Amino acid sequence: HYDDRVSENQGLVQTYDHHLSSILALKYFPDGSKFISSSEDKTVRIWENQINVPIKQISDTAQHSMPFLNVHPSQNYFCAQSMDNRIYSFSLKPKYKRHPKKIFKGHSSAGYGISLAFSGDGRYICSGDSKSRLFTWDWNTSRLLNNIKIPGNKPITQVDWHPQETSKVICSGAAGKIYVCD
Amino acid sequence: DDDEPPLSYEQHIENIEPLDPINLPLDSQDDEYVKDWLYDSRPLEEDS
Amino acid sequence: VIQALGGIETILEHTLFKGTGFNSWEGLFWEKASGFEDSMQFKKLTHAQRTGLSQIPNRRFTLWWSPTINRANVYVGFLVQLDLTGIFLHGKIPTLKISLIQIFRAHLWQKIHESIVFDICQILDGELDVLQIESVTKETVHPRKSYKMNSSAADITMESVHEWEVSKPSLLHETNDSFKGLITNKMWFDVQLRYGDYDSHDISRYVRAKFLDYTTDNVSMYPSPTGVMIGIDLAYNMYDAYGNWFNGLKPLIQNSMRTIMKANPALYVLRERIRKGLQIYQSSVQEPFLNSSNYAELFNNDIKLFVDDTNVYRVTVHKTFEGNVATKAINGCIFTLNPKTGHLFLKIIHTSVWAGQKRLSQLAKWKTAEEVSALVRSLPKEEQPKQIIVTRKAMLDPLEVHMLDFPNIAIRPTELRLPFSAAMSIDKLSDVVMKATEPQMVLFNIYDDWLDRISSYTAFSRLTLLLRALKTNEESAKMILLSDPTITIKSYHLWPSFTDEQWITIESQMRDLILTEYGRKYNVNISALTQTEIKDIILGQNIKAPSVKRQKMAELEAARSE
Amino acid sequence: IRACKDLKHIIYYKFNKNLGKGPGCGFWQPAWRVWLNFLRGTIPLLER
Amino acid sequence: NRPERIQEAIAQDKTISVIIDPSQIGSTEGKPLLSMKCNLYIHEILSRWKASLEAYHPELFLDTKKALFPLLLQLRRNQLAPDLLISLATVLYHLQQPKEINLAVQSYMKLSIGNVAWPIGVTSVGIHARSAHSKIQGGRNAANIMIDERTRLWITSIKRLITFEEWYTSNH
Amino acid sequence: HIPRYIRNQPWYYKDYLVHHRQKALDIDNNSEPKIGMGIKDEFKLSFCRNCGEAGHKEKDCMEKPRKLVRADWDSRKDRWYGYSGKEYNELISKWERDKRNKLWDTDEEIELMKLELYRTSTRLREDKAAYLNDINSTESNYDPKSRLYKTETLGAVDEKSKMFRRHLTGEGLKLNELNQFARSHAKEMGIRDEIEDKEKVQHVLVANPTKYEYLKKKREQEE
Amino acid sequence: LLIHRKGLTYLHLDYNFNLKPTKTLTTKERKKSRLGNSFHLMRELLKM
RNA sequence: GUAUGUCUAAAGUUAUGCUCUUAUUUACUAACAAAAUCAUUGAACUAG
Ligand SMILES: O=P(O)(O)O[C@H]1[C@H](OP(=O)(O)O)[C@@H](OP(=O)(O)O)[C@H](OP(=O)(O)O)[C@@H](OP(=O)(O)O)[C@H]1OP(=O)(O)O
Ligand SMILES: [Zn+2]
Repeated sequence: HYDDRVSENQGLVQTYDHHLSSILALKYFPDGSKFISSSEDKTVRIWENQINVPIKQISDTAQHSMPFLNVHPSQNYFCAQSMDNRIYSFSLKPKYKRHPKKIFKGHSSAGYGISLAFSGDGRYICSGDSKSRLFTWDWNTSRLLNNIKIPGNKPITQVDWHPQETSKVICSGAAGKIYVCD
Repeated sequence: DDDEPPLSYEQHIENIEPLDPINLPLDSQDDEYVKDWLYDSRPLEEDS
Repeated sequence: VIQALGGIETILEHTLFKGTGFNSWEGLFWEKASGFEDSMQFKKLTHAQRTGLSQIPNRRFTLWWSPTINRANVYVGFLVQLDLTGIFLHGKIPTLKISLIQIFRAHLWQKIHESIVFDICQILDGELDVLQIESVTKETVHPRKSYKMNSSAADITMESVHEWEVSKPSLLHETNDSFKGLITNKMWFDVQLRYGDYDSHDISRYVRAKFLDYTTDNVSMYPSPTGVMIGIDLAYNMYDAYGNWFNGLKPLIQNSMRTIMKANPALYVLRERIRKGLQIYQSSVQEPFLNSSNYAELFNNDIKLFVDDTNVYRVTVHKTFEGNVATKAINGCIFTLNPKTGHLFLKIIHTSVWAGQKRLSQLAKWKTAEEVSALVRSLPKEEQPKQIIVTRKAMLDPLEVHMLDFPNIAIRPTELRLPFSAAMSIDKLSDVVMKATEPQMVLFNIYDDWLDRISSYTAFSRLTLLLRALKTNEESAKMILLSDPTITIKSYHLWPSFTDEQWITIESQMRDLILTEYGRKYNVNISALTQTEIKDIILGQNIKAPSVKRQKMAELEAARSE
Repeated sequence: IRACKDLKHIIYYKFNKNLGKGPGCGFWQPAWRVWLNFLRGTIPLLER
Repeated sequence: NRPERIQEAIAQDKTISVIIDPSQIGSTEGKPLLSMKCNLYIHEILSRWKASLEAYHPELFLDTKKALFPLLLQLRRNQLAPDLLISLATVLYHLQQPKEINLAVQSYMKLSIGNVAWPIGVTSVGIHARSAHSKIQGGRNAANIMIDERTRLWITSIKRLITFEEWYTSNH
Repeated sequence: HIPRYIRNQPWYYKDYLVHHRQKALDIDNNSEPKIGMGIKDEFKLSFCRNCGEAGHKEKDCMEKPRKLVRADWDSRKDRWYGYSGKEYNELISKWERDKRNKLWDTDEEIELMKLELYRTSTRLREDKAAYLNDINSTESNYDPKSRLYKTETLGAVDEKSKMFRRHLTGEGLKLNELNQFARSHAKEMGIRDEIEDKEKVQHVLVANPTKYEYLKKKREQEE
Repeated sequence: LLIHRKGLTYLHLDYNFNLKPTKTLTTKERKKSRLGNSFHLMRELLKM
């Protein structure tokens, strides 16, 4: 943790060290009081700003490592792309338990750091796919509504949904070119 | 001492003149036959 | 059977009794009904942990008879020196070994040696003109010298202004030494510690033997062939000296060794540890603990510090991969407060302190004592505290050992249960402690600026109410403190900038929260209690303590008066 | 070890008849023999 | 010529000011100037204690000067190690500010004890020996207050100076 | 209390424990540190065919064949038993023979002028332990346990309970007097003690510190 | 040389043939450095 | 508290109904914790 205003030690104001393997993803809470972290150690941890103590630890026998993290527009839940080709969801309120029903399945992502995004209104969730496609699911029922094929025949690791447009999404990956879907 | 390394014979012992051994003073007449050789390392070794 | 064994005298000669310093054999009341193993037998323990509890009483028994169990007159037995001590075990006896290790733990043997050496140095430092000493030098001996039992070195060397007419080597109490003849300009002192046994405990022959052996030995060690060999037998509380004497030195060493043996605190620590190892106790308290009856002494002009270890070792619990829950250490702090000025020396105990260590509950007490010692050494003599108030019994022994380097600092226990543990409820202190990235000392005035308007005892009482309230119910106490959003807590402050008129209302709300929750929890009618009982509730006075009895009489005598 | 203790007993009481207690008996030949015979049997054991 | 060089040095000493700057603290190139500036500010404090000797602990002044002598000598010679100079300079800097006495005392605690995990260390505190205990024994890894008795003497004299500056600034 | 089997005295004997008081070890004053017992290297004092002297046979003779004695484990093991200075005299003669056989640098001067002048152990050498001042006396002021150094200036012994009480100084007196003030105020306001009044909590000093301090500060101007 | 070939550098053999650890050993180091009677008997003979 | 196991991540470059908010119940785990009746004493101590 750095604070560019501080010149001491180049601004390194805090170090979090409870993870045991390479960090995979980082994501702040919308209010910036806490942040989420994922690691190759197969655990997810929640931290208070500048305090080297994880307030929550998310780990399970069947839980795979989560290469990507994002927060739902409502600020009530966060989602994690998992190596088991699934997307899980977790509450953003104390104890942060895993949501037993909001699980999105269908795409392929094992072996790739594939990002996931939410529609501007939070009505939908979407993600890339290792076989050059863009999946999209309904946020309420988690039902897969579409899987658009993206040119280039390469993994589409980058996906983002426009914060104001009703349906414009951008994606890219190993093909190099950036594509817009609508 | 446990920390003291064994002394070098040629540097610390070989040059010091040895002290007297335990030799009971023999009588010139009562020990005439033994006096000249009793305390040798191998008494009479050279006497054929 | 007592008569057949030769009476109490003969029986006790086989025991460690003389080393305990206990006054009389009559007071030898063994606490046959309490001990650690008695507290442990009910707990959730594994079969291994239960079988291991029997070692404790066996250790006590072995320690009591240790002078006989480790006697020198044995049929066979290679001498094995016990680590960090000058004790030799004539055989491998694990139960004895471990009990002796428990007594000499925290490097006590080396501390005793240095303490006595410093005492002799400090005495000689005042006799420069009387004894015609040009200078006194405390030698930079090898770190293990105090338990190097086959050779030695001078601990102290003194240079004369002119020269001294020294007698032949003689015992400390030998009368009429001839000072004529031998003359020397440099004299040395060597303090030898030993641990006698039932066969070998004649300290006089020991000191003579050490003096003659080390002076005649071919080793280059002493700066001159003239000096004094001082010997102390730790197992038998015996002392003697042998060496050259000059006019006036012998009487001085006789008087000083008698005083050092009686008053030196390191030897006292050794005696108390032996008694603890035996579970024998004597009521030897000369000054009363800090109590609700004498707490006004806190505000005396003498410098004093409260020390609280409660937050030194702190842990968070998390689920392990195996399915258990593991404790992980987090940042802690040592609460050191001067109640007169309000200066709080908050030592942040960063997690890196515990890296790779186990048995942290124990190590944290030693860490607290070590940081207190570092703080004291960081203060100039005129600023060092005259007394340190130990809020928890667990800290007494570690601090007593670490304070052997500061023999003028009185250690004072307390009968109070002061709420300093609730200091981590103060948002600013919690923040500073939890965000620290390295070991650090942070200073705060726990009274902020109240001292410009109220007395120190008033500030301490206000602080006590705020802390005891936070300890009683943190959320409702915080609700009281933050009841008005206009009263901003300034920077460089811990509490809101209330005026004293507002402080009276805050104190009333805190007081009521504390007393109503106490009355509810214990079903005590606060209205029936006496003024002193209410005081004892806010201060947390131990109701079982004798001071409550004596204070009751100190007021019922007035109830007789008029 | 017992043999040497026994030898010391018989040796000292012969040696000290009109001398009393204290160091000075240097008749090491019998105990020395005891240890040489110990080595005779210890040799094959330690070699193996 | 000893008196000539001495008077020239006592004169040259006045060509620089004692005011410390937070950016100068820790400058490798400016280290000699900061070291001299620190020595000079210490002398300034001592001159004010000399000016108030009969009102504030006269018996301690002599011992304080005798203890500060090795520090001042090393500062003149720029021999004081970088870490020690940075700490000392931080103390004197806070001491020069209008009302930062507590910050000066915190910086002094950083100078004396510092950030070492075990300022003094502990040896065999229990009956269960472990290899890890060798680390916490301290020794060479101890705090600055443990380097040697001369260092403790001058460091605590600096503390005594902070206490004097507090007394002086409050009465005057 | 002492058990019956200790208190009871064997018939052959006849203090209540006199049979066990015979008491080197002193079971009655075991707290006193003991000086060494001193060194006493004491010594005591048919015709033989070989030497003529009577009392031994030929084989036991100390004369070559022809034609004082020593008086505790430590005593027996002392390798210096019977020593009379020989080894130390030799050492001293050797040392006596070898004895007979054989500025400031401007920086220091400028600093001394400006000052008007002319690992390691934790203990401070100049910080003399208080008990070291009492070596020339029999009484002990220093408590080795608490490290308290008793003085008439610091406090006084109560004698009734043998405890030592620190005198009150400065703000300590102020608090003790404020304590008295609140206590009187309790009797004054009528809350008193025997009466189970709810208002009592309002008149406890520690429970109402700022109130009573300001209240005394007020009344002090009226006295 | 035997001690060092086994990697037991944490065991120091004194010049009087005492064998002591130079630090507190881990349980694995203790198990690995558990020398047998042949070594210890040889060492005691060298000590004598 | 152990045995014991695992980790240590640049470079020293090999050529191309079903949920949620939240107040509880129950179980398991915690060498975390000096807990106020029954002249001040469980107290640093227990492991296959
Ligand atoms: O214990 P004691 O009955 O008094 O006998 C001792 C003892 O010999 P033992 O115990 O083996 O019989 C000594 O041996 P250590 O205790 O030292 O092992 C020995 O002295 P040494 O060391 O020279 O062997 C000494 O002999 P001395 O007559 O010279 O005193 C001898 O005494 P006694 O056998 O004459 O009683
Ligand atoms: Zn004869």
